[PDB]
Amino acid sequence: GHMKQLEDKVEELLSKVYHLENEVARLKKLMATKDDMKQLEDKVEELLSKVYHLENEVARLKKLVGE
Amino acid sequence: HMKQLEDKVEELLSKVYHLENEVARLKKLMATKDDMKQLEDKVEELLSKVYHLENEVARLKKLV
Amino acid sequence: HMKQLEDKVEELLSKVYHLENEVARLKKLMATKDDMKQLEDKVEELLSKVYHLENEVARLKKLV
Ligand SMILES: [Ca+2]
Ligand SMILES: [Cl-]
Repeated sequence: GHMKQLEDKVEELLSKVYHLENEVARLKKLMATKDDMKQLEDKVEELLSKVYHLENEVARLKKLVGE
Repeated sequence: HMKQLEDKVEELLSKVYHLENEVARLKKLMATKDDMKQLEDKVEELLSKVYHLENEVARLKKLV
Repeated sequence: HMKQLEDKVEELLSKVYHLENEVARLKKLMATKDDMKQLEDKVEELLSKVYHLENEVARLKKLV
């Protein structure tokens, strides 16, 4: 009947909540964070400048070795 | 029996409230694929510049 | 009292459907620990190769 329908709906939801809990637990354990990324970004900012300076230094040497 | 059903529904609502809070915390904290790809691209661009510098330096070394 | 229970069940169903869709979205967007580890290792490669080139360039300059 009507109580039976409501029980059956709540069974469906019980299962859905169980699965959502499992999925969220997983995302939390697998998540790389914004902060982790910013830490690498900061290192890449350093290296960007270093590679540019190296390019300028190698260009100067090439020209020198050129005469 | 209705009480026990009403109790189960309130237990499930409580778990859903906690999940909503957890999801919002995830969204706040998570790095995303697009931004990781942007950074990885920049690293690869730099790695390619370095590989080319390595070859130029080698060549210069053989010239001297 | 059945109406009270029906309305709580409606709150639950609606909130669960919303969460399902949000969790699906986040699964597609969220970069992982493993992804970050691989990018950390690429940046290690880059910083190590930069340092070696810095040394090789300083040496070559002294030689010239
Ligand atoms: Ca490593
Ligand atoms: Cl470094």
